[PDB]
Amino acid sequence: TSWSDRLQNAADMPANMDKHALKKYRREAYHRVFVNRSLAMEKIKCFGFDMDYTLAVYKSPEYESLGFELTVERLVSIGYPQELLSFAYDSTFPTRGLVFDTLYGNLLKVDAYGNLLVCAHGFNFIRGPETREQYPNKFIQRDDTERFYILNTLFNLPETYLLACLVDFFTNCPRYTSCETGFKDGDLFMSYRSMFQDVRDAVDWVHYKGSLKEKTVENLEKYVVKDGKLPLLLSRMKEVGKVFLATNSDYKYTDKIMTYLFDFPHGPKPGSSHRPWQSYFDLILVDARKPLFFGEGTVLRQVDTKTGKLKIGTYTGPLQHGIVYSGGSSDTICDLLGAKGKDILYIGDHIFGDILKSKKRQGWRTFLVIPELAQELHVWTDKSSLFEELQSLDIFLAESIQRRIKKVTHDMDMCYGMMGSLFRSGSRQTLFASQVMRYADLYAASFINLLYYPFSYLFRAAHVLMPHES
Amino acid sequence: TSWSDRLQNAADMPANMDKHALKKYRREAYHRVFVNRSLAMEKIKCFGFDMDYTLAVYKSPEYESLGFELTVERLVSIGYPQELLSFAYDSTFPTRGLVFDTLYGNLLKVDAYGNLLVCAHGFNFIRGPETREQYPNKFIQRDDTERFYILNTLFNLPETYLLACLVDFFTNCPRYTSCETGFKDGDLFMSYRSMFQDVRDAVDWVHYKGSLKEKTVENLEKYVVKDGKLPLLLSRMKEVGKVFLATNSDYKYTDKIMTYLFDFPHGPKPGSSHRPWQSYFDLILVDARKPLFFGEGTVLRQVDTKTGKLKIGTYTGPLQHGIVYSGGSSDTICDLLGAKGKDILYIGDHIFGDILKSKKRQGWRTFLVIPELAQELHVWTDKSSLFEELQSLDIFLAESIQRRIKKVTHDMDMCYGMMGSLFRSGSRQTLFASQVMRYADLYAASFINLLYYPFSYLFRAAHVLMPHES
Amino acid sequence: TSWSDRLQNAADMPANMDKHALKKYRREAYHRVFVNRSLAMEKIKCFGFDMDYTLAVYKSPEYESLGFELTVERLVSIGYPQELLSFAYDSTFPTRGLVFDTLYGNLLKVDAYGNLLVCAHGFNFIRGPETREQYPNKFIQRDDTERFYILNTLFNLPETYLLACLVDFFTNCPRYTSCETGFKDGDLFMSYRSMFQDVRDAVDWVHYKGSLKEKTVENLEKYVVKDGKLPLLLSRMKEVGKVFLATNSDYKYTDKIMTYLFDFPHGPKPGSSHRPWQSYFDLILVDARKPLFFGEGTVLRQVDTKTGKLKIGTYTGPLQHGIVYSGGSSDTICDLLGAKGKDILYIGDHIFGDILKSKKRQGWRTFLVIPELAQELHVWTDKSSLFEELQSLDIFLAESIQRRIKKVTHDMDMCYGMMGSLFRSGSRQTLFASQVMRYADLYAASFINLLYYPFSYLFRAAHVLMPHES
Amino acid sequence: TSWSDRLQNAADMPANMDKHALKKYRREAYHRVFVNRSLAMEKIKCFGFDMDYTLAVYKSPEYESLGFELTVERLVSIGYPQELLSFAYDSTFPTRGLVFDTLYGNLLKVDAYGNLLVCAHGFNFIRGPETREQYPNKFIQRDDTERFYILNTLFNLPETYLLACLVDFFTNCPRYTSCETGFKDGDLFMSYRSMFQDVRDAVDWVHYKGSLKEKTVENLEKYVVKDGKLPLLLSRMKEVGKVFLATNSDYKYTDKIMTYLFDFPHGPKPGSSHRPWQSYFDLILVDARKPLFFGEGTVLRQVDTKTGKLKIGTYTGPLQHGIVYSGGSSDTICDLLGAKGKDILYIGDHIFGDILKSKKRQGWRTFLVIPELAQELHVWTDKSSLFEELQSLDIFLAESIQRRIKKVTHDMDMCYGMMGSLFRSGSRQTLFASQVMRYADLYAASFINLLYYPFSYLFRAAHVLMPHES
Ligand SMILES: [Br-]
Ligand SMILES: [Br-]
Ligand SMILES: [Br-]
Ligand SMILES: [Br-]
Ligand SMILES: [Mg+2]
Ligand SMILES: [Mg+2]
Ligand SMILES: [Mg+2]
Ligand SMILES: [Mg+2]
Repeated sequence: TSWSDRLQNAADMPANMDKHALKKYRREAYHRVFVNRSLAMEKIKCFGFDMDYTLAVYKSPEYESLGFELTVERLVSIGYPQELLSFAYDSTFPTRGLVFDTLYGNLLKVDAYGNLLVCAHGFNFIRGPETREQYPNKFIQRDDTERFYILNTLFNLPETYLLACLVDFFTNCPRYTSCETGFKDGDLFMSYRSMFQDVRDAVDWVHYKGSLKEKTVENLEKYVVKDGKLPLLLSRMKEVGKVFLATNSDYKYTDKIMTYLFDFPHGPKPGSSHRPWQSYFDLILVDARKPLFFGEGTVLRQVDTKTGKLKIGTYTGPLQHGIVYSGGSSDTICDLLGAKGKDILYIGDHIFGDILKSKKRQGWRTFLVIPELAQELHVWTDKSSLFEELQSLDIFLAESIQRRIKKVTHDMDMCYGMMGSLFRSGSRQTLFASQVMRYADLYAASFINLLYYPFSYLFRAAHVLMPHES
Repeated sequence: TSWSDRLQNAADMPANMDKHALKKYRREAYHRVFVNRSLAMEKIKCFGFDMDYTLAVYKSPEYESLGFELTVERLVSIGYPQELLSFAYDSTFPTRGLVFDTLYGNLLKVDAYGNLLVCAHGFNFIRGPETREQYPNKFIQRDDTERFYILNTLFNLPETYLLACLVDFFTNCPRYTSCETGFKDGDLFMSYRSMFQDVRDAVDWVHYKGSLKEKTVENLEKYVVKDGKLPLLLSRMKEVGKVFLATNSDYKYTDKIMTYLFDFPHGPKPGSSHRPWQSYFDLILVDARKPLFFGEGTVLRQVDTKTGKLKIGTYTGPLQHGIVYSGGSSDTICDLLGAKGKDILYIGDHIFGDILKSKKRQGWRTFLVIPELAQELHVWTDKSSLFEELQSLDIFLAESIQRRIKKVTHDMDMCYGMMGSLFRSGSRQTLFASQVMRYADLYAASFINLLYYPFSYLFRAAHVLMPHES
Repeated sequence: TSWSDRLQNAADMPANMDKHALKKYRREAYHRVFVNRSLAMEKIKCFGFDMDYTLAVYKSPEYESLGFELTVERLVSIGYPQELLSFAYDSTFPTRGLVFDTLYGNLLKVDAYGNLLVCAHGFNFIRGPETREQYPNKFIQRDDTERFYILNTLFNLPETYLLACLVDFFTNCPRYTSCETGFKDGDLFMSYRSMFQDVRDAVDWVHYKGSLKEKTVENLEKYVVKDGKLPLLLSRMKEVGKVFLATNSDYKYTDKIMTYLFDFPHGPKPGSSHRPWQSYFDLILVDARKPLFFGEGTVLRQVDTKTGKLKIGTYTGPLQHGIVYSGGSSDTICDLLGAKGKDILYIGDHIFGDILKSKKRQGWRTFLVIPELAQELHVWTDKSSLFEELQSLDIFLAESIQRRIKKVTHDMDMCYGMMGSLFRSGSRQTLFASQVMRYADLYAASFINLLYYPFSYLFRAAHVLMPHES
Repeated sequence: TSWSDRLQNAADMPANMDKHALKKYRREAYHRVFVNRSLAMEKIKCFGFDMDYTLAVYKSPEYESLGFELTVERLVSIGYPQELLSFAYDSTFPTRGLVFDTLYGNLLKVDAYGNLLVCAHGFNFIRGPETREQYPNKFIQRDDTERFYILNTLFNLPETYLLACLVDFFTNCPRYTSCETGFKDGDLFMSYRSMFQDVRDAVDWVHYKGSLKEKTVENLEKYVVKDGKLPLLLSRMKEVGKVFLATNSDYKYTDKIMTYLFDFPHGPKPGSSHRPWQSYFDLILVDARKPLFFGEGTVLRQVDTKTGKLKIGTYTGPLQHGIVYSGGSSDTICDLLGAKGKDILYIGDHIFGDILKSKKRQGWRTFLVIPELAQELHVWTDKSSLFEELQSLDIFLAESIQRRIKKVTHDMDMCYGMMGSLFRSGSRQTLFASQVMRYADLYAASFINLLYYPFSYLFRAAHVLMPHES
């Protein structure tokens, strides 16, 4: 049962809009909105959205598998060995937010301080002592972006698995000699860095020039979560504020996906007339090029929504009904909607490019969608015995045979997958967890969870006190 | 009673080295080490130090006043008006960590997200609504380093006050016309940005070319905290590990200051032979040029400790007894001392250049000295009624006349000074507080507080859980 | 009669290899090699070539017209108006080396000091006084690369004409309002800068993603000069030294073009066995990415010449017979061929990326192919009366009615085309001329002209003396 | 007899202002203005000047010797060996425009293409074959500014000699071991690069913080050429146009030097009232920071000419009589004087920062002062036999024992000094010569030579024709 199975199960249920029914539904962890910083919903005058993995949640593991297959096929097409075609995507291996070390060809799970929590070379999980040879301080400088690449998006899941597949394949293929920084095939040397660049380039190619979009749109039921509560929630937002879309995707793809998301024989509620998806938005902006969007952006263009092409020229005019924009900047949105930053709740899945930058550069309020949480929360409550045993052990230790701590940490972690929880390894929080806490005001498995709280709701987090204040 | 009066009072007391006496002394907030992340002291094999405001704690407000006077005198010498000479340093105005906005000439106290907590134009404290004209979202982009300068060092205290003095002076002097971005004097226009640059340049000049060092060394009792427990603590560190100095200051100044710090008619304990300060260190490095030090650094040089000048050439040799180094990098230290990052406790006062960079770039353990805490802690326990009333009010509010919250916030804040606590304004934490929590493993008013804990001590912080884990 | 008609006429003639016949043939301007700096041919141990417009000389105006048509079609496909399809390439308009001013939308012909010689806005040639409003000093800063783009390649000929067509079209189309920096179409504004970027992007697209290569290879007789003397000359070079190819083009295109260039029912001379084109080269390098090639370059790769794809890995091995390389650097060539810079004669058409950089960065000897010279030389000798009259007028003037100088300058210039000679306007030399003189040791309409000189030939230029030395 | 002895001899003669006397005087090479590009003097509406080595020509070798002595003294003061004090400036060694190779510690004289003409390691002149080990292609990449420093100013003369003295000293001092890239003194290694940086820093220090200016102003007769014809020429310029000063020097130094230059018991001509130097200028600008001046510059400031300090603020007002400016940009000058670039003749000695940038960035007309020409011209006419013999030999060779060419080249070169003529080595022109030809419209040993031509004079250079045009 994948996280998207959980989401689709919840999506299939019609909304019970009775106040006590809603209040009772959000008592369950699965349907809750979680709060890092207090947020008075009455102060929000604008709700903004990304599309991919926010409005359009791609089903798992089918979508990652398609991405994986197409990326493999591209690498074979440019000259990688035929044996790559025997790889098959395995959803139990990758966890999001891992760091690929291009020097030594390892996937690393790290905390917020760059300390190593997990290290795998191909499919070999390297134990603590063996890690010291390459990482003498069990530490990486994570801002050394020439060396380290952080795989923090859901689109990076297939390449995370593919990197480990390739390191495994080359290591075990007798044609190649394994060296510290790559593989020797006689007079050819393939560094892990060059191999990584080929994989990154191929994923980009699949998305931007290959058939991923085409294959997705040909079978939207297979690939995209559909929820009749989506139009309902967006209609309620528009009754109390303005609603906008700001997506990096192009208009033609956006229109296909959004049309499917709204394709029900009714509008917001059963029995109401169906309305086109564009009617749910005060402002629609495509080709946003986030994160640059939150600084200088690019010139504001107007989409000819008949031809799907850009009108020639920079658009200098006002916000009008039926206009679709392309490019621009976060300031365009603010100015056109008459909004200040703190009036905006921006809802997206990109912990860096969406949520971090909108918060740091503009002071927008943020809602982070974390699709994996829909399954991680099930594991967390099912296996709470293991975590509680770890707490008790960490407590008893502070005052001999702490191999027990390592073993319980392992058993706990394996419940989430080979690379453990997105949010921790045992008692140590990941970089990803720390970034969520720091930059997401609110977070949840889905933004649809906002449906279960009234719009006057005050989301509350406890005040933080320093050690000397306590 | 200044924070340095508190420190010197504590410094005057001889150490009672009985185990129960030590254990009882660190029960008091004033003598405690505070813990952001757990730290097993038995794992530390090297203790590293900065000099200024760490080993050599400059007395307040005398030292800031000297800096202020010399900076004023430099500005008058280059052509600023004679009226500047009537300014007098006021220690009740500046709090460390304020942001000077060079566009509008305001000092701002901000939280970690750039939200405005306090705004003053000269000596006029601007209320919330009047702030909206210049800061529509009550927010600044703090990484816009062309516009904003963050005054986060103790050496920045005099310029913090001086900026406000100058904005006040020019505003009220009939020769100048106040404009949005500076002052017009007929055919001359002085922007706040140019005025800020002159002040920054003059502070630099005072430190590097003027008489600040000379005036300091002429009266070390007036300007520098002296504590017989300093040699005792450093001797105990050297019994269990290596000790090093890495200072941006030059050897001639370092030698004067350190000689004074160790000038007692005894060594570590009363009755022991006096030993030269250099004997307390396994490695002494001057001219460190931190923060660059924690990346590429500069070439390693050797000090001729007789002439005080650098020997010609890059030093290629080993760590030898009696050698003093200049420049180099953090890697030099690690290699020469045979240390990995996590083996090192680095003790300093610069929350950015010392503590942030050693943690982020190298994974060193960190101890932040915060001299103001020695007085802030007294205010915090004396006026705990006001804070507790604020908690109660914030609680009751969450479920009308919240002018009461603003008033109590003001009365609380004014107990610390005109710009409030270093760590908060009312219930909102400052940027500085957030940076301490994030990058200082341990912190205290003085590193001497380590004397009251055994070297096997396990400093403990509670584990952090995300909202969905709780 | 185009310059490529002249070249093909000369190409059709078999070589008369009698020494007196050769000596007599190079007496004619058309078949001469011109000399800017003395060059002893006996010191050359390696001959290096670019492909495009050097070995493969594209016929004119057919090739420029194809490029033009495809670029227009791309712009219409992305949303430019249908009226663009009525444009037709005119070879009488563009001269190579013009500067597009993106601020004001003018094509400019300039001297080496940035002084204006010709200015056209669309098809309107702007006279001297009217030029002063936009160019107060009749001067541009040609290194302001954000504003000015220098159209110095033969591939830039179609876009040179297309820019002028578009400025004309928009100016005269009643839908748009002409402004100083572009065109207003209601709420859309198209700056000349944005229009220029669309044209540049479309030319790139045609070459790299569109059908230009495909259409070229489908009709090589229409598009490419073929000369049986090419194999003869290259065979003679290989008897006295090494021969290499270093092309930015990919192997698949290179192989098609080169196969056609060598497709005769004989080898070097009539009656000899045909040999594959690759046999004429000691080293073949594709994907060179000049000008970067002359600095750090990219990693050296090996082409699988069966699949046409790159082998995986960096190539670490020696120069072997039958190997084809991709990427690398100029140092790769030198090292693999055992050559020093001055041992190499590098033959190409790119006055910047080939010839300038090989000379300045590596001290290679240079031969610049200037295909237009094959026709310019005919105009120069036919209309020498006009130039001689200009000399006489310039002489008489130096010691009233100099409108005569302007008129004769115009009549002379118009003999070459609307934008005059590549090398001058009247008595003023162009930037392009100055760059040829400075960086081309030797130059000619075709490198085939080397066939008419023996390999011991000493090419001689007169020594340069400063004014004070004369 | 130094070049400044020649200049002062010419300076001592009063001006004979009879038209036939002037016309006859400029017939002599010494008093001529040389012409690279034609310049109609009637089109010049503004004459602009640098001060140092233009208006204020420092006597040789006294001034270079003072610079040398002070630079040596600074290096000894920071820890260089005492033996440096035994060095004594030798004017027969340095020629301007040499390249210091920081990798190998050689001074190189190069042509415009980076080809080696002379190589010296310390005082050892390295012959052609021995040069090949370090320079395999007898070539350097002169834009590799990390490695090569071009000593092209008259202020660089003392450091040119000092670099060679230091390489000689360290090579021959038994304490140091000579290595390929510097000197080893046990555990210290001094690279040529670090040694070069210390010398460069010390020259800067002497000029900006040391006693060079003070020692100069204490004995202006010893150090500065004084010519009663200077006020006469400047007065004549002001009758036909505007006159400005734009100097990097500060006002206090400028005022001392300029006061001395105008200190005669008369004004422009004998018998006229003396006038202050400032009266000769329409605009006076100090602290110019050229070459940045010719781009963005710095903010325009006003000098308080009583206090010598800057008024506070950016100066926003008009050009007024008696105002002195500081900083600004070349555009300030143009706007304030109502000049276009080609209306300005800018007169200076810096072939890069003055003359190159004013020409390339602004299209100003240029007059380069080359003080050494006053003596080089004497050598050129005295030893014309040697050059003529070289021409004849180069001619006879083109159609065996060319050791004769090398010997005559040597004897010729040695007439100018150990590093030969500024402008050539034998028949090969230097980089400096090529830069003069390219960027100086006019040049001379002194700008005073303009006095001998009427202001309607048309300076004529012959038109340049390409090889194919001839
Ligand atoms: Br699509
Ligand atoms: Br001192
Ligand atoms: Br092709
Ligand atoms: Br002075
Ligand atoms: Mg990378
Ligand atoms: Mg600033
Ligand atoms: Mg451009
Ligand atoms: Mg250098």
